[PDB]
Amino acid sequence: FAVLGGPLEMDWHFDRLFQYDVTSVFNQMHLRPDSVYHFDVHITAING
Amino acid sequence: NIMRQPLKPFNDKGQNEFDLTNRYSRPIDVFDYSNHFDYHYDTLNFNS
Amino acid sequence: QELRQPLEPFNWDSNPNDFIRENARAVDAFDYDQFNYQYDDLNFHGLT
Ligand SMILES: *[C@@H]1O[C@H](CO)[C@@H](O)[C@H](O)[C@H]1NC(C)=O
Repeated sequence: FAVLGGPLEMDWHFDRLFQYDVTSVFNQMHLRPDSVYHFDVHITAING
Repeated sequence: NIMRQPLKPFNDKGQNEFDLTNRYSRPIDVFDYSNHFDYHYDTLNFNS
Repeated sequence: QELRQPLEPFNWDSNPNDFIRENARAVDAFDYDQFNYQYDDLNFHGLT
């Protein structure tokens, strides 16, 4: 997904919890949520 | 040398009493099941 | 994914007890039947 921000704009944050649909990859790996795994997150600015 | 050859033993009406397969015994026919056997699959999915 | 990790330090070898060592997890901790302790009267101000 993407995150919006810029030097001119001021502080912000969401109280709620953004939700993402991740069923297909779990079905692919045959990995139930209770099994052993982890996530890896990468963040990259627009300017590269 | 085989793709246009009758395929045993479904040619014989005495051996096999089902006329449809006997008529469609040509191995060329197996690809055109959609137009000769009209049986389909639920989905072309494979491992999600 | 956070209610699955082993509960330190109860997974160590410095655990004098043997029963909780192998089921010192978050999911299996929701039942007190295997922990052998029980309550007398769990009523709330006499309201049940
Ligand atoms: C891209 O923007 C970030 C904003 O923090 C900045 O730190 C970084 O130096 C910028 N890089 C380039 C190549 O513009």
